[PDB]
Amino acid sequence: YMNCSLPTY
Amino acid sequence: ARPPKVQVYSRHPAENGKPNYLNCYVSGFHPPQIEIDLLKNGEKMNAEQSDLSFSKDWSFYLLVHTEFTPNAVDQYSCRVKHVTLDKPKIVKWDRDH
Amino acid sequence: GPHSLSYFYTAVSRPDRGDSRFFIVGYVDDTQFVRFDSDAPNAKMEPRAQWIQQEGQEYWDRETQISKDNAQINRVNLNTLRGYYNQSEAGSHTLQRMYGCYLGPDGLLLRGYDQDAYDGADYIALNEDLRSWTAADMAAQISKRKREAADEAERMRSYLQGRCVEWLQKYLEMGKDTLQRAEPPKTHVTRHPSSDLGVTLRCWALGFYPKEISLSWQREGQDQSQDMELVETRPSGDGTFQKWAALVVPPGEEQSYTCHVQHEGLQEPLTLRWD
Repeated sequence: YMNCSLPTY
Repeated sequence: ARPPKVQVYSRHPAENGKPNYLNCYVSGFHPPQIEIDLLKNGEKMNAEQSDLSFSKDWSFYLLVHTEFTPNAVDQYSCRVKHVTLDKPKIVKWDRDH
Repeated sequence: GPHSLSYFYTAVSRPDRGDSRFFIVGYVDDTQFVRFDSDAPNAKMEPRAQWIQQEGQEYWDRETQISKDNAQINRVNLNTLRGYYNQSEAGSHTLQRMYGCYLGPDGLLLRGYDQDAYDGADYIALNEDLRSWTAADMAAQISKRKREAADEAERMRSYLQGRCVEWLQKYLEMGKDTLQRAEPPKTHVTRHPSSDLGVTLRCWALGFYPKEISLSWQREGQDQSQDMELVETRPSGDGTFQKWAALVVPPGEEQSYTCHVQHEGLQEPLTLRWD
């Protein structure tokens, strides 16, 4: 089950 | 940029005339763009390629595989082209290594 | 040791096509169970183990939506990092990320990770505490700042401490038959006189799961690690592994050498010799 929340760059 | 390491091997120890699987395992390479051909008597075979994954150290790995039946006559090899190699890498399949 | 759920993302820019390609693969221990590839027509998260096909359309629809979002943002992310490094749009660049949870004996997170990399060099890592970040360089420091600004570490921590271990336990049940049985190695020792000076002894382990294994060669209680050639552990093609260790020995002395095989799936360590 993947992570819904995206890390910013 | 790190070069591919290449292993060509059979899934079971090879008996002439007994069906088997021929594997080319390519690893430790960066960047991911690469051409991996299983060859029979120097000609490209139609072999399935695993999904592009990578190791703790970020270096990529691929498995290129197909069914084959060994016999006394037929010669197998794996040919890898990568930005990191001036000329294609060819490793010959030895049933023993 | 511990069971784990982990995802490996790879975004690569394609200057010729004026776009980018996004790959995902998902792993439980040493077993692949899903893939995604933004080049697939009508791209979806696809099953790649028997045990995951049993999930319903709502499972596949969510994983697919996250995949597609991940693919679209990671196209700009590549463009963002290009900027920070003053790089031309002529070159291909790669952005990797890996993250997962290991499962502690209690049913809670043991260790959680969330690292990324640009052209194969560490960029940012989330620290053990899951509350702070470490950045490799000037570019990564800019990215680190934005993450701090947006309290991103708490969202990763919540994921790793909740959903990640919840679904990892879920998956170890779904594929108990495969993921939690050990396959011991099938072993044999071969003999090849490869020169006049020396005979090659080769100790094979075949069809073993999981990946971790110990091959060593002995002669009168004396370990021969220094002298032996040990190949990189390689896949069998069917979800198992193989490995061999070879050492060169004097003619007449073959039966004086023993190969030692330790693996999770053996009642106790094995001891072979040739013929």
